[PDB]
Amino acid sequence: LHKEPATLIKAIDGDTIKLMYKGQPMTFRLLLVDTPEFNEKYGPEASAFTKKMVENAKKIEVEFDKGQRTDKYGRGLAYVYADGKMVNEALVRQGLAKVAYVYKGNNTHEQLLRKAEAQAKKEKLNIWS
Ligand SMILES: Cc1cn([C@H]2C[C@H](OP(=O)(O)O)[C@@H](COP(=O)(O)O)O2)c(=O)[nH]c1=O
Ligand SMILES: [Ca+2]
Repeated sequence: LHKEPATLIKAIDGDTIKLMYKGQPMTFRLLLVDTPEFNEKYGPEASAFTKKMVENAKKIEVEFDKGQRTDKYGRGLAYVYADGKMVNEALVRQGLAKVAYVYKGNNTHEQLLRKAEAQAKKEKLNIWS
């Protein structure tokens, strides 16, 4: 897989971000994770975590997987990086997202994220507390 450039348009919530990609505004949904909705427990914390991570970043990138690049809502499906750190993994490591929505053929980073989730669970962080 390979990283491509994007720029932040607006934080939305823990697992969706509005980015400009190839010059076009798009909502991206983070592959292989599920944050709580803003109205659920840890929802506000997830949103703030993602927001901080993408607003502080000098460089945003998106990485598509091998399979579908947009979902049925027209959201881009990618791993999103902030100054080289994957947001998807960072949410999971902090106990602010569960590994989820693992579809065959868009699951390149599945085991990386499951290792993060195991460590968040051992530490009893956030969702796992
Ligand atoms: C993460 C992801 C979500 N989706 C769809 C499945 C779910 O459909 P439903 O809307 O029918 O529940 C929805 C979950 O996204 P949200 O967690 O953003 O609601 O997005 C995909 O199709 N592919 C994906 O890779
Ligand atoms: Ca969600």
